[PDB]
Amino acid sequence: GICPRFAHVIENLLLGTPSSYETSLKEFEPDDTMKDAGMQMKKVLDSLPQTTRENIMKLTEKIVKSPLCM
Amino acid sequence: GICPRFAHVIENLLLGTPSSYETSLKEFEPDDTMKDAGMQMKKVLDSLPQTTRENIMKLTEKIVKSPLCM
Repeated sequence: GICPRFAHVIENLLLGTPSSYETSLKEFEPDDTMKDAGMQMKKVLDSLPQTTRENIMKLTEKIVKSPLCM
Repeated sequence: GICPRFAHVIENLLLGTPSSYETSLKEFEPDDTMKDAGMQMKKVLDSLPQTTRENIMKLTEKIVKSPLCM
């Protein structure tokens, strides 16, 4: 159950840059309060190692593409 | 919209307790590295103030509800 625009956002959160991510945000027209919150989130997740983030990517893939999501 | 099994992970990761959340990851039988990264995510997320979290939750919610997705 890959909604692509959503997968775009999630891939930027984990692997992108803060800018890349703020940019995914805007076609959804998030609120002032929603957009601060998303960036606060980006801040803490980027404090993890890049292999870490990556594996989280791998875990995510594993769920949206699992039998149970088809 | 969103695969319900996966909306159930998003919810324990922003709003549950760590054990709710690890349980929810084990039901997919993630390998250990995958799982440990999963756990590292909840660890760092748990430094956010509950309305930040609530705000990430609404944002997720608007995205999947968009005409862009669903």
